[PDB]
Amino acid sequence: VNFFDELRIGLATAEDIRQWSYGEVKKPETINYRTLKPEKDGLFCEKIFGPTRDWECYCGKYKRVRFKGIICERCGVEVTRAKVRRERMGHIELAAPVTHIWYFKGVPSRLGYLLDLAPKDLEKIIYFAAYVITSVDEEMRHNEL
Amino acid sequence: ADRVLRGSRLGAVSYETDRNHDLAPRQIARYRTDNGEEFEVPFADDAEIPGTWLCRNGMEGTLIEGDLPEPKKVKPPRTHWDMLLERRSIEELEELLKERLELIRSR
Amino acid sequence: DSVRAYLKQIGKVALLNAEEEVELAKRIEAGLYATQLMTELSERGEKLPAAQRRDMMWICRDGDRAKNHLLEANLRLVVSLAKRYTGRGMAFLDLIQEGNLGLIRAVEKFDYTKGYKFSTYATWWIRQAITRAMADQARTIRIPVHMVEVINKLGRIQRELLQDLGREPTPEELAKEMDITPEKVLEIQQYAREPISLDQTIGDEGDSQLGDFIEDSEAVVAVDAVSFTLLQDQLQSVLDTLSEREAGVVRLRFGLTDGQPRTLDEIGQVYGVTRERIRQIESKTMSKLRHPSRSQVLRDYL
Amino acid sequence: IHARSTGPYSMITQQPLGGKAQFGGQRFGEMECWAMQAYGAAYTLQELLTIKSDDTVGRVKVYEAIVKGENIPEPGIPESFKVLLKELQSLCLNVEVL
Amino acid sequence: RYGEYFTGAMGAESIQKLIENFDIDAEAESLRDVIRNGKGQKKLRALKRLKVVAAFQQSGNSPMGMVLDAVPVIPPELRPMVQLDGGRFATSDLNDLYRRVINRNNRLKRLIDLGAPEIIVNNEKRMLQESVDALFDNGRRGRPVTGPGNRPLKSLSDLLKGKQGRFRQNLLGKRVDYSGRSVIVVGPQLKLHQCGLPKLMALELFKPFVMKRLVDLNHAQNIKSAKRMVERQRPQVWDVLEEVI
DNA sequence: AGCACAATTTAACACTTTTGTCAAGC
DNA sequence: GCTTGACAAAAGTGTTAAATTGTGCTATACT
Ligand SMILES: [Zn+2]
Repeated sequence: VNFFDELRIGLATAEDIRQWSYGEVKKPETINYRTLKPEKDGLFCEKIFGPTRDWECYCGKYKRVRFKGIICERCGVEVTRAKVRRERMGHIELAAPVTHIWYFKGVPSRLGYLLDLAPKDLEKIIYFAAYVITSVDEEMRHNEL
Repeated sequence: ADRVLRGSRLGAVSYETDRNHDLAPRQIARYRTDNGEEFEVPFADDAEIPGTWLCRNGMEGTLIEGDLPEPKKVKPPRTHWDMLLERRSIEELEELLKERLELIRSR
Repeated sequence: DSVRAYLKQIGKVALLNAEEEVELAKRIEAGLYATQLMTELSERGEKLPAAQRRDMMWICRDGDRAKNHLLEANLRLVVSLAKRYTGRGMAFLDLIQEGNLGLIRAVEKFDYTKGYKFSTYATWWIRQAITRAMADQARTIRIPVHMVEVINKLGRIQRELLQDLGREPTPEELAKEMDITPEKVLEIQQYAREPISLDQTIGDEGDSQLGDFIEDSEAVVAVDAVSFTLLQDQLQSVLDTLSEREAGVVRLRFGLTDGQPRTLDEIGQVYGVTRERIRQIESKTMSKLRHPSRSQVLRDYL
Repeated sequence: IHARSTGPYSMITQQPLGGKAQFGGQRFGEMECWAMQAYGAAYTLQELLTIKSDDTVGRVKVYEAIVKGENIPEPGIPESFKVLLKELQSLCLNVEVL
Repeated sequence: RYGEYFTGAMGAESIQKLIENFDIDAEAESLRDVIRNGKGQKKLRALKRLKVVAAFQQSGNSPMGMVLDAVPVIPPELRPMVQLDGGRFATSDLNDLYRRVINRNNRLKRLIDLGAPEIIVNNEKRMLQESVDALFDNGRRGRPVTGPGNRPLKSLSDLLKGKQGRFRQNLLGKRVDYSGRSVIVVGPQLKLHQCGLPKLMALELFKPFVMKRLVDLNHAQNIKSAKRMVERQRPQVWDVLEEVI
C-alpha cells in the first residue's frame, strides 16, 4: 500500500492458520518420478498452491490468457500467473495437539510461568513420560467422601 | 564444485500481457461442506458443474442446489470379522462361544 | 532420547509361553463372535436376562484385553526384528511403528489350530511391512514398489559384479547380465540417484551455498519481455494498413484478438462465404504481406 | 576493466551472477550503504538495494521504461517484504501492517 | 477406583485442557497481592511470573495460541526444487521435515482407526511431537535430525537466524547491476567536477539508453536491431553515446 | 524377495468426420 | 468476385491390448 506506520507481531490462533491456507495437504509426495509433475493433494500440489505454467491448468483444457480467474472443473487448478506459488500457503490438520517449541523449550519457559510448572516437570508431561491431573470434582470428592 | 552450473525450473513462463477486458465469461457456484461452510467457486461459462467439491476447508462439500445425485458405491473396509470368517467355520466359533461362556457362567 | 523411554516402557510387559497365546487366540475369537452375535440380538431384539447379557459383554471385553496383552507381549519381538534395518532411508522409531502395524496385521491373521510358534508366522508380516515402508516413505521423489524391486536387484547385481571383477562394471555389461537393454539399465541407474541437498556449504569457506551458482537456462530475459509488446503493436500497425476485411480475416485465422484460431469455413461463417472464398483471400493477403515493405519492419523480431 | 548493464542472475538468489563470458556485477557493500545514508540520499540507496539486486518485477519494469523512454517508476515497497511475512507466518506468528 | 471424581491426561491435549480451565484475571490479582505483601525470593518470582501473565492479560491475545492444532505449510517456491542438468534434482531440506511430519501424522491417524494398546499410540504421539519440534526449530530438544553426511538439516528458524536469514539480508550488502570497475590514473587537465571514462565501459553501462536514443534517429529498425548493432560496435553508436552521456 | 491379482492409465489401430486444396467453371 | 466439384490429409472417436501402479501374502524359531 506504500503507507506504513507500525509492524505488529502476535501469536497465530489455531483458527487463523486454517484461515490463511488454500487447502490441506495429506500426502508426502512432491512430484511424480517419471512425468515430473506435482502430485495431487501432496506438497507442490497445483490445486492448493497454484499453477506451474503461466495461465495453464493441470489437465490442459484451458491454456491461454483468455481464461483467468476460472477454475478447471476437472483438476480444480485455478489458471493464473505461475508467480502465485510464492504467496499461497497450505495447512495440515494434526491428529492430536502439539505444543509450539519456541515457548516450552526456551529460557525462561513461557509456559513454566503461565502455568507455574517446573520446566523439567512440564517436559515430562508434554513428552508422554508422566500423567497430570487436569480437573477434580471437589463437590463429590467432599460429600461422597 | 564452485562453478557456474546451469539448471532448470519445472513449469514454464509466457511473455503474454495481462488484460482485464474481453475475457471468457464465468459462472459462480456455491458448494457447502459438512460442518456448515459456504465456499464460492468460479467455473467456465460452458462447463459441466460437478456434484462434490474438495473445498478450501479440506473436506468434500456438496452444491447449493438440491440435486443430491448418489451417495453410493462405497465398499466396507475389510475388518477383523471377515478375516476370522475366512479361516474359521461358524459352528466352531459357536461351539467356542459356548465353552468359554460356561467358564464365565460357572466362574 | 525417546528410544530408551520406549524400550523401558515395552520392557515392563511380561512375556508369554507355548500355550498362553493358544488361549489368548481363543478368547479373541470368542469375543469377536459375541460382538457379531450382538447385531443378531439387536435385530432379533429380546435383550436377554441381566446376566445373559453381562457375561457375554464381559467375554467381549476379555477379547480386547487379550488382544492388547498379545500385542504388548510381541512388541519386544517387533523391536528385535526391526533393530537391523537402520541407517538407510528411515528413522528407528518409524521402523518400530511399521513393525507394530505389521504385528497388528499378523495377530489379526493368526491361527491357533495349526500348532506353530507365533513368532514364526509373525516374522513374515513384521518384515514385509517394514520393507514396504522403506520402499514407500524413504525417498523424497516417491518411486513405486515394483520399480524399487528392480532398483535393489540391480544394486545387488552391480555389487556382486564389482566384487568378482574387482572393479566398476559397465552399463552394457549388466544389461546383458540383467536380461534388459543398456538403455533400460541406464534409465534405472538414472532413477537410482537421490536429490542433492541445496544447503551445505560448497566444499570450503564457507558462507556461499550451492544455490548462488545455479544460473537458470530459461531465465526471463528483459529484452524479450519488452520486445514482445512492441511486436504486438507492430503487428497491429502493419495489419491496420490492409483492407477492412482482410485484417479481421487474418486475425481470426491466427487468433490474435480473441485468442483462439478458426477453421477456413469458420471465419467465412461470419462473412457468408465458403472454404475457397476464404482461403483465396487469406493466401492473397499473405502474398501481400510477403512484400518487402511489410516484412522490412518485422524481419528483425523473428 | 569490467562492466555490466544487464547479465545473468543466479536462480536461487536473484542477485546478479557472472562467469567466464559473463559480466559478473559489482558488489555494493556495507560501508557504501553507510556513506549513502550519511549523505541522506534515500532514493539512490533504495535503488541500489531493490531494483538492481533482487526485485525481479522491478528490474524488468525499469528496463522497459528506460527503453521506451518513460519515467522510471518510483521505487515502492519491494517484493522481498511479502516473503518475510510468509516466512514468519510459517512459525505461527501473525504479523500485520498497521 | 475413584476415577469418576477427577480427570487426568498426558501431553499437549492435557496442557490445552489446563489452559482452558485457566482464569487470567484471577492469577493477575493473586500475583498483585503476592507482590503487595510478600518479599525476598518470593516477590521476585511473583513479579517475573506476573510479567508474562500481564503480557497475556493486557492485549487481545490468548494462551490457546501456544498449543498447535493446525500446522501451516510455507509456499512451494520458498522451498524450491530445481533440476540440475543431467536430470539431478536439488531441493531444500524443509521438504524432508514436512514429509516426516505428514507421514507420522497419517500413521497415527490410521493407527487410531484400528484401535491399539495405549503403549503404541502414546509413542506415536511422542514421535509426532518430536517431529514438529524438529520442524519449527531443529536441534533445540534432543539431537538434531540429520541427513546424508550426518549434518543437521536447516529448519524453519534457520530462515531468519544467522547471517543467512531474512533479517540480516539487506545489511550484509549485495552486488548490483549497471556497475563496473577499473584502474585509475591522473587527469591533471580535468575540472574538479569531471572524470575520465573508457568509451568501452561507457558503452557497456549506457547500453539501454543508447539503444533507445539510436532509435529516434532511424539508425535501427527496432530495439532488437539496435541491441545487435550496439553489441557489434558499429560506427553509428559512438555519435549517440556522446549525446546520452 | 518374490509372486498373484486387481485397478488404472497409456498406446495402437479402424474408422468417420472435419479441415485444408486444387481444378474447373461461371 | 465467387461457387461447385471432387479430393486428400488431419483430427476425433471408439475400441482393445499393454504397461503401470497398488495391495495382499508367505507358517521351524527367532522377544
Ligand atoms: Zn484443468
